[PDB]
Amino acid sequence: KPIEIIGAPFSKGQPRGGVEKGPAALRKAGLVEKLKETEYNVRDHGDLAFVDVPNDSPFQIVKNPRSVGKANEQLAAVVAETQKNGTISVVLGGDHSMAIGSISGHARVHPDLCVIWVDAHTDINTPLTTSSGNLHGQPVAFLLKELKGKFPDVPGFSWVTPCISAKDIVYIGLRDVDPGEHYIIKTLGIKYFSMTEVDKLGIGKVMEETFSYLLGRKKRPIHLSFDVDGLDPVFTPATGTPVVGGLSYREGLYITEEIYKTGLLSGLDIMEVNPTLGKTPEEVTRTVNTAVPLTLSCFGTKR
Amino acid sequence: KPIEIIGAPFSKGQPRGGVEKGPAALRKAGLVEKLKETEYNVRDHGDLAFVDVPNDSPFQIVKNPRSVGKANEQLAAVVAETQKNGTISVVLGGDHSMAIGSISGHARVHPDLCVIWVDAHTDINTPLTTSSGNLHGQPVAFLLKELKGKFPDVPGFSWVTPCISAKDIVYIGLRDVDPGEHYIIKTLGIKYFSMTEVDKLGIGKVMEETFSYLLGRKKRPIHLSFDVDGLDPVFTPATGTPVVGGLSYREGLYITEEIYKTGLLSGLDIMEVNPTLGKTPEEVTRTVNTAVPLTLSCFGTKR
Amino acid sequence: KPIEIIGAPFSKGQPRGGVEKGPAALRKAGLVEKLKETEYNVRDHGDLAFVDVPNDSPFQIVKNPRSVGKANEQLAAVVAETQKNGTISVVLGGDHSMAIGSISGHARVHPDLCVIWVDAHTDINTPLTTSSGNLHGQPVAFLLKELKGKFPDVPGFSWVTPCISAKDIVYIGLRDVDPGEHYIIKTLGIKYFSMTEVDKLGIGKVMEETFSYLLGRKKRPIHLSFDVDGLDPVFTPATGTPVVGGLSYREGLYITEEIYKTGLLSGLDIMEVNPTLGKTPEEVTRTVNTAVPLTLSCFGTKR
Ligand SMILES: [Mn+2]
Ligand SMILES: [Mn+2]
Ligand SMILES: [Mn+2]
Repeated sequence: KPIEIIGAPFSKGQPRGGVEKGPAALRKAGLVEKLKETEYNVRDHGDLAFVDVPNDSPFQIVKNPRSVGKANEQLAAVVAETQKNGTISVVLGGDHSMAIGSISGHARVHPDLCVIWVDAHTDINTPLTTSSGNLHGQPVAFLLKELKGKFPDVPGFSWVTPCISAKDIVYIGLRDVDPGEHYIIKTLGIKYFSMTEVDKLGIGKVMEETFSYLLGRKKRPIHLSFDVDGLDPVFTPATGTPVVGGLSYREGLYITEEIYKTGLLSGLDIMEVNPTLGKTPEEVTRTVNTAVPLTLSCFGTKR
Repeated sequence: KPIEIIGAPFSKGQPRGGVEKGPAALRKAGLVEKLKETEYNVRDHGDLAFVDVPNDSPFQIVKNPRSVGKANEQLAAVVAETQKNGTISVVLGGDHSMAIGSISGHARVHPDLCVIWVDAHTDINTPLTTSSGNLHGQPVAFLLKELKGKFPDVPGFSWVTPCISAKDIVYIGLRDVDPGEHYIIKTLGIKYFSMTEVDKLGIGKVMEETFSYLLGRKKRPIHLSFDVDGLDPVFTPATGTPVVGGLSYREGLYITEEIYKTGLLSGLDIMEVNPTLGKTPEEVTRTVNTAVPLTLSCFGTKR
Repeated sequence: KPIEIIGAPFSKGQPRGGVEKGPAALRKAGLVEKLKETEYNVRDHGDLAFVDVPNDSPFQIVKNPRSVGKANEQLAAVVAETQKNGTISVVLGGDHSMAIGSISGHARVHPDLCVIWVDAHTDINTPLTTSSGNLHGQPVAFLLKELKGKFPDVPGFSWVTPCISAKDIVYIGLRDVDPGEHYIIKTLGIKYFSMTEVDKLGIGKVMEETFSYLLGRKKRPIHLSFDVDGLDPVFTPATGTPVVGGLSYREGLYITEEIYKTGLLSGLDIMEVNPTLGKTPEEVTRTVNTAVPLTLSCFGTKR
């Protein structure tokens, strides 16, 4: 019933900067201030202070493992708290590597949850199949019981227990998948609706279906990791990796009002806002601005 | 069968200027000239000359009541004429306050009409619940039998007879509603399709449904008040109050070709074009240009 | 199974320049290079060298007949070859006048094909009803058994045998049709889905239906002439004739992945890219870039 707002600023998951400024960007935008005005009660944990291991030299083809891993663990036990104390966590990131912390954190208390992952990418590459060492595209890989020990144990991710299986995760908005990831998602059986599916049925059904899949068997807590990169860049241009032809501002909101409407959202992530990849303020004012109504939409705001 | 084109230039409904230049903007664009070339016969009444009461000091929390009211009455009896003489009125406004004149005018002759209101706002705030004194957001409030004497009689709106009930009005494109208005529309039972509905079913059904609602019982004259502000600002940026994520240029047209296709459009309003709120000509050339094909689309132009 | 890539650079079909640079634009973009990486085998015929007849003085109201006609014939017998040798032709144009060559060429070998024409225009004006002499808008007129000798024989188009009837052609994305063309398409019975149809049912059904029309009776080779002008100009702005409110980048792709998916695409045209009508590189980088994924989408690339 009450929202705790965590700030998990972090760039280490990928090679560009400013991503750790994403949380301050949205707070300056008046997020918490505009959140207070819902039927919900808002507490503000502030931004975590990430422990940076000196020379945590890249492991195999994966950069910054010890700095990211330590960095998630802190997040994990901060989220497992808020949850325990009966509140809904909202993590303002940060790379999408923060999902490993956010979900392990959410899953310790609520271990029956499902994860509806609105991103343009699967973000599911094992430290093996990774092309770009960047862990920010391996989150799901790390949190899937079905892929355990399918990529040599990354150093500092040992605290990590394979949270979730392929049957409790759905992807919406996919349009830029790496072969290997397709090999995984397709061969692992992971349900999903990429841009084409959305095109053939429109979010109306897309949503009607992710629910008849996930909440079908039983109603359970919902964890939603919104990667701001899966909206169309015309909307959220200030991201690190923008692919064209995504969801629209109208579509993003329709996702949030529906998940809101179920009454089971116990966890949300507003990952990827990079206030320094936006040529011009307007572009930035546009990303931040649309990032925020998705948050608010998940908490009551209708049209 | 013949269209009379009235010009009802007016800003008094809201606090910004240039709105009264909207009609000249569309005529300069070649509206009447491009209208002549349809199967229809075009007469051009020219622009009305609005009587401005000296010091019609704001009534309670509502500015310019005596100047707006007088200003509508003239419109009313001009529209009730054209109608009487068997023609279809097209009012180029002007604030959306001109709907009070336009409909009372249309409803005296055709009292069975329905009103399909394509706007981003309900524009239904009683002189009571109004935040912004601006009457341009109280039109519907004034023309609804179901709300009579639910807001103290505004001075100069006495000539106004509660034209229409909650059952003969539909809203399409809503996305920026004030609480009070929601209280009214939701508690009054007013059918409508806000952006989310459009998202869940797409204009195809939206339209299929407003017709199965309104023209269901009997076929009756249709009055359509298109508020240019309910298209997406990417299209009609030169407006006074633009909310994001509205209908699209394709959607606007689909509304007009369908209403056209029914063969019952006896009245239309192209309200809100403000040629001075458009940073740059292009923005203005864009609003005017898209305002005009909506007019033409309602009169025969297909694709 | 193998794709031959022909380059048919040509401007003569219309009065603007740079259109003949369209093929080099897409090759520079890495088309052939990005095509090699599909399950398909890519040969590269290079760009044809078009014979330019000295003073082939305009015939009646139609400019450049002898230069365009000669120019197609060469294309025709180049395409009828590739086909014969069991390969799929891809013509990088060039005006849309190159369809006359491309189809006569495709139809000599595969005479049972159908043509799904994704353009914003019908491009079906007889040398009679033509307003703009420009042949680039008369292609279909020339290749239709049902219109034979319905426009005096243009000089140099005698080699042309009325390939295809009104029952083996469908149009998708229409939104800018000339009266005469409407007279033809509507009176000839030519099936089609203009923007409104797409609006009422969405490409999902549009496609589901062109297939239940064309491939209904029997499965047959598919020739697809994608006119880059029928996407929305926000996407492919660098064209000669852009009308607003077309298909979207998501929609274009949905066409290509479906046609791909049938397994009968034996011929494709990526017509109209003009690298000199794009104010700014970005606009050009945008047209070329989206032109290319449509090509690739037709050859395996999914999302
Ligand atoms: Mn992503
Ligand atoms: Mn409005
Ligand atoms: Mn075209």
